[PDB]
Amino acid sequence: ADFSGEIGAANAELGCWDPLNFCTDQASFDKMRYAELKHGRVAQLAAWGYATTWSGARFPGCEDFPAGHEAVLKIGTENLIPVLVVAGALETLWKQKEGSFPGDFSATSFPVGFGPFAKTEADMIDLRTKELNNGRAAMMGILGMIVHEQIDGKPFIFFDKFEIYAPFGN
Amino acid sequence: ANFIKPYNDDPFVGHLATPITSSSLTRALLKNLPAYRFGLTPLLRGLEIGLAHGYFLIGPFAQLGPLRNSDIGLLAGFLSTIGLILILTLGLTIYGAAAFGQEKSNGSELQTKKSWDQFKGGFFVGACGSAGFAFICLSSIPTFAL
Amino acid sequence: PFPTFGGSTGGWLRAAEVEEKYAITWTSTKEQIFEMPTGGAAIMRNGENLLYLARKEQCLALSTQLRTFKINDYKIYRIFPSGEVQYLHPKDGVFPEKVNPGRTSVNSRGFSIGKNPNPASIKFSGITTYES
Amino acid sequence: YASELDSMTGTGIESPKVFDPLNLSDYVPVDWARRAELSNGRSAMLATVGWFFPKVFGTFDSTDVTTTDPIDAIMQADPQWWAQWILICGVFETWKYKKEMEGKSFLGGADPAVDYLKLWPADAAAQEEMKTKELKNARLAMIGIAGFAANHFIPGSCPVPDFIA
Amino acid sequence: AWRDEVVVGITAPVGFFDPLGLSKGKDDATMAYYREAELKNGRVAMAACLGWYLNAGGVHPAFNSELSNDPLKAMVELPAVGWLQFVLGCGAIEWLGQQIKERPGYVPGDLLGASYWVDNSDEGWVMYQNKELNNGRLAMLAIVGMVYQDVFVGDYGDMMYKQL
Amino acid sequence: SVFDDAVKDWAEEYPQFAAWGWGPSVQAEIWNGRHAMFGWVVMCACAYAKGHGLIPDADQTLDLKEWGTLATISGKNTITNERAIILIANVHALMVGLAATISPNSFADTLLLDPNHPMYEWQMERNSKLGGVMPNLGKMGVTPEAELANGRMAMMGIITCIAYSGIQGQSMIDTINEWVGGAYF
Amino acid sequence: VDLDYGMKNSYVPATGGDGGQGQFGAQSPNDWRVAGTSPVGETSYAGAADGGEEPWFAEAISTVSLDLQKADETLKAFTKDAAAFKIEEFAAEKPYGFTSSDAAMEELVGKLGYSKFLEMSTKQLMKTWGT
Amino acid sequence: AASFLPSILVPLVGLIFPAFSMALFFLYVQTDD
Ligand code: CLA
Ligand code: CLA
Ligand code: CLA
Ligand SMILES: CC1=C(C#C/C(C)=C/C=C/C(C)=C/C=C/C=C(C)/C=C/C=C(C)/C=C/[C@@]23O[C@]2(C)C[C@@H](O)CC3(C)C)C(C)(C)C[C@H](O)C1
Ligand SMILES: CC1=C(C#C/C(C)=C/C=C/C(C)=C/C=C/C=C(C)/C=C/C=C(C)/C=C/C2=C(C)C[C@@H](O)CC2(C)C)C(C)(C)C[C@H](O)C1
Ligand SMILES: CC1=C(/C=C/C(C)=C/C=C/C(C)=C/C=C/C=C(C)/C=C/C=C(C)/C=C/C2=C(C)CCCC2(C)C)C(C)(C)CCC1
Repeated sequence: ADFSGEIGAANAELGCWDPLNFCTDQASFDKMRYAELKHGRVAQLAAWGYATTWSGARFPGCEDFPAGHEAVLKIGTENLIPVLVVAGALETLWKQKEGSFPGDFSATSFPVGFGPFAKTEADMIDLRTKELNNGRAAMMGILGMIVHEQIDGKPFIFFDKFEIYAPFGN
Repeated sequence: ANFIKPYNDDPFVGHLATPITSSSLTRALLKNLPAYRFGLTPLLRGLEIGLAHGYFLIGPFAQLGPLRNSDIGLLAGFLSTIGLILILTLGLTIYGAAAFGQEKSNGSELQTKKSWDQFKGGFFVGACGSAGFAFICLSSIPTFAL
Repeated sequence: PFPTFGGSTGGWLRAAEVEEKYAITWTSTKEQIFEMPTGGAAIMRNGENLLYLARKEQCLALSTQLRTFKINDYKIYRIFPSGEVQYLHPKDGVFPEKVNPGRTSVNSRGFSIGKNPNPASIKFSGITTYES
Repeated sequence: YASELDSMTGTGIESPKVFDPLNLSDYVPVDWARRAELSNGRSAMLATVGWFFPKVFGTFDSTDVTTTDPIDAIMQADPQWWAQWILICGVFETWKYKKEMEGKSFLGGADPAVDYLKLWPADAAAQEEMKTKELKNARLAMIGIAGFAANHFIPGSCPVPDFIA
Repeated sequence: AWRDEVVVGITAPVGFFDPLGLSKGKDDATMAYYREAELKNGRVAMAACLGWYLNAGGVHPAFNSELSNDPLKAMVELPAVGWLQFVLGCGAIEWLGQQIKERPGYVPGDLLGASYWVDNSDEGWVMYQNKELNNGRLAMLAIVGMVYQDVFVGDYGDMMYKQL
Repeated sequence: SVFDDAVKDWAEEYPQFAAWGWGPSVQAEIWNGRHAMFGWVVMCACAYAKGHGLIPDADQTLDLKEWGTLATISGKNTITNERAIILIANVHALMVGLAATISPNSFADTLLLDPNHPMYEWQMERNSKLGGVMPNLGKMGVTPEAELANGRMAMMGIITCIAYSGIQGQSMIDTINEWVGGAYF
Repeated sequence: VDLDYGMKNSYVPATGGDGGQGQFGAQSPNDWRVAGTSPVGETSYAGAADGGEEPWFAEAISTVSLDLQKADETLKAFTKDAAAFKIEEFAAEKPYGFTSSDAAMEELVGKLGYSKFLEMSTKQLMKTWGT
Repeated sequence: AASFLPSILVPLVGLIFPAFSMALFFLYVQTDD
């Protein structure tokens, strides 16, 4: 019913911004929340990866591969299959903690949780909100980038590629 | 529909509630201005007002003054602004003396001697500093071109 | 009991709130339109009416107009900032133009205007010939 | 010296008792002093790193500043940088004001004004110990930046490592 | 309930118009957001329309009439400093608007605070408000149509009434 | 001669100014003294620079075109760079002073005694116990007493320098160098 | 009512060239030289009116007014002496079955109100008080 | 040098002096002894 209390509400007044009324009951909300988080986490990593590659960085043995969606089209599928295998394994490993917010995998075999990062309940809520918000942004970001790549070849719109300043990494 | 009514519902006061005098826009702007805003201390009120007035004053002098075309024109403009600020500060000091007197008690009421003195001080610091900021900014103007 | 008026920019100012203020009151038998000294037109109420002004002259000017409407029950007061009120006109209940037994003479000189003293005579005295 | 000093953070192993030989506490208010001590100290802590970082670890990819000498770069850098720098500092100063008014503290108070790493201890004992460490590091930094400058202008004034120069 | 109280916006040609029922379960706050958005989007559209029309007509007496008559080309020609001022200025007004919104008694869309003098009881008031909304609704569609014509069809002038 | 009487008479003749601390008062003695002490440094620095030829391009006049008629001494003649630089140095200092006068802190020694300033009482007290003919030893170090003593000393030196310069018919800078042992030049 | 409130002012008549305090005083007891407007949540002119959210127009908020009931009192107090003189004369002219000045006043003012009483000649009064 | 006096005194006589004098007069006429 009232999901205003849930983290990620647009604002105090609008509460839950569900224009198409996708969410109807808590059961649905949990489903949608889990999905949003998953897509968000995945997207956050994706943007990081796209930028790294597009800017020019390549792993050992990957110095001739192309960047962007072009890579997926050109690079050999055999060298892409590893990704699926390393991801499917994770899919199986992550274990949802019962009676907890959607996306909490504290029950996973390897140690996972707020650990030393959070102490008070408020701290936990803040970190959670930030994870969700940054994911929401990336989700839009990765799309924005890919679209513009196809449109003009400039994935960053205002510049060709990033230049990093890593003193210690040098 | 009448958009003009007696002010404060007093038909005999010398004022009227027009859209200009009493609109959400005017009310909002005036309420949050440093002079009438709530919570600001006398010093901070002066500071904000000074910061605002000093930044725009360097312009007239710098671009239209006697040494505008000289390489030291901006520097001269800065000095001129500081001079004007000093004159205005003298005025503030003198006004306070006459309007408020010599010893005060209420405190924290912009309309007392102590508060006024603090207000004046803030104005001077803010104004002079703001003018300096403009000097730094006008030293190199960005073209915002990619 | 305020008469019906829509407001003006010619009303009272701060002096009315920090120095002194005035007020006139009267009773009417009909609702009619009068012109107010401040500027504009207003409609009096059928009965008691009260109006505030900044000067005594403004109040007395309105009284003149009221007399045209055949109203002669007007009263003028001065309200100080603290709330103190002074009844000013008609002071003794009788209009000044009508001799009322019980009123004493003030500022009267018992001689023709030409019998005042010479200025030189009262030199270095501080008084004036007309007060001498 | 002022009595309040006896009840404040600052005295430690190297300074068991209040250190105020000239009794400056008599003139400058105790509160203002601590606020200033931390402010100048925190700023100095940052400076020390900035004095050598560009030289030791490289510079950004631009040509506005060609020198690496800490003092020289001041004039080489574009004025626009300096203006924006003053602005950011002003923003920080405002944050401290607003947050303090909300009851938060930037001076070892119960509610941190800036704890993005969320590492402020809850127990008062640890809090006290944590504050002492900051003050020390701050005092040390102020001395250090001064020393660096000294050797820079009057060579030999201070024993500074060559790379720091 | 917003639906049971709203009076402005419901006119003669179609009456209440919500074929897709996008406001059936929305609360008063959401509905208020919608009305404010509707008015703002519409008002901005009306202004844009006038701007485009003037430029297209050739009455752009600024910068020595250097910029092109094509509105979309002109935007590219405008220095960024001009654009920055625009965004920042509008942003300022947006802030002030937020202050007004917070004040108690805010009627969605009213920045002049006309509520102080007039209410929706007056039919003249509601009618004039309806005119703003109706013209705004039309303007929104128009600005979208014109852009299509300029970007795809290739013209930035009237192709409807031009033929006397 | 009793000093006190003369001061009293001044206050009576010019009461308005006396109220703020103007005139023959301890406040003035302190402030004027502080300035004199500071100046000695400036004057010595000027002497050193002059002798060691530090001032850039001295003995040259500023351009009447770059600068204006404000830089003219007589007709089209303009001020030399040296004097201009010396003045700018002093202006740096004066600016600091103006800020301190117009925008005093809550724990600072204000130029004038203001009943509405928090430091009024302390200042009034300090001044009340800082008057004497002979420097009060036993209060050496950083004390109000030391400050006043040193200030009087500095002010006296200024007077002496001017007089000696005149008697010996030399510039004040020269006398300074002489009293230092000719080190600067 | 302090009938001397106005007279008790700071005005001091000069020697020559001044009419004086007159009958109701020459100047208000209060000084008009008050301050200007103040920030929200503050007051300036002593017992001033809080401007609420519009401190800029605070001076337009009235705080000085006339109570109709109080108005009656001021009328009576300032005209007390006149009433006294009037009734005294009525008493002097051998009133029919007279009682007490005050009593007569009440009776005579019970009818003919008070204002009418002040504006009536002793003759009319005697005619009225024949009963 | 005395020649510098015109450029040191005129600024004072025509600007500083008049200002302070006017200020003092204002303070004198606005005070209620
Ligand atoms: C009144 C008309 C007028 C105007 C416009 C000017 C203009 C100028 N004179 Mg001139 N002058 C005038 C009359 C005028 N003069 C007269 C009558 C005399 C004889 C006494 C002189 C004698 C004179 C001399 C001797 C000199 C000048 C100089 C100057 C220049 C310097 C400007 C300056 O420093 O102003 C500074 C201005 C300000 C600090 C404020 C300007 C007013 C602001 C902008 C108003 C803002 C209002 C605002 C929009 C309200 C809305 C705000 C809201 C939106 C928030 C400038 C070109 C100098 C020069 O170099 O000549 C070219 C110079 O040496 N003037
Ligand atoms: C900014 C866009 C916008 C918004 C937010 C609204 C919002 C509203 N309109 Mg409305 N309207 C618009 C544009 C908009 N209108 C336009 C352009 C027209 C002209 C056709 C109308 C004509 C119209 C009528 C005739 C009536 C309303 C009414 C209403 C209100 C109740 C209906 C409702 O809930 O709609 C919900 C709408 C939204 C939540 C947003 C609209 C959905 C977006 C725009 C999806 C985009 C669809 C569209 C096809 C995009 C393509 C456009 C173009 C490329 C072809 C509501 C406040 C009714 C009213 O006032 O009752 C009180 C009413 O009777 N509208
Ligand atoms: C004897 C009195 C006197 C003197 C010495 C000056 C001197 C000057 N006037 Mg001037 N003026 C005077 C009377 C005087 N004025 C009168 C009576 C009027 C009214 C008609 C004017 C109206 C006037 C105008 C309208 C302008 C001048 C300007 C100037 C300056 C032009 C030269 C220059 O280099 O400008 C370049 C400026 C500088 C190099 C800056 C110099 C540093 C400033 C002056 C410091 C001021 C600080 C000062 C101590 C503050 C006063 C404090 C207060 C207590 C007195 C010059 C400083 C022009 C100017 O630029 O004003 C500054 C100008 O626009 N004057
Ligand atoms: C006649 C008489 C008496 C008397 C007397 C006497 C002897 C009166 C004499 C009083 C006397 C002789 C008082 C000296 C002042 C010197 C001052 C103030 C110097 C200031 C110096 C300052 C402020 C320094 C300024 C500078 O630093 C600045 C500003 C810039 C630098 O570039 C350079 C310098 C350093 C210069 C009696 C007997 C006592 C009582 C009797 O009843 C009346
Ligand atoms: C250095 C320098 C220069 C510079 C420079 C620099 C840095 C300039 C900096 C400019 C800058 C920061 C400008 C900043 C603009 C910000 C704006 C409008 C914000 C509006 C916020 C709004 C509406 C908020 C709305 C709200 C929303 C909806 C949610 C609600 O719940 C609550 C709420 C939050 C209230 C120049 C430009 C001066 C040139 C010079 O030569 C050199
Ligand atoms: C028309 C209009 C408008 C308005 C406009 C205007 C009027 C503007 C102005 C503006 C301004 C007028 C601004 C200002 C600014 C300022 C500044 C920005 C400053 C700064 C400063 C600083 C930052 C600092 C300084 C300092 C100090 C404080 C001291 C020490 C030193 C220093 C330097 C640090 C708008 C758009 C709204 C809208 C429409 C209408």
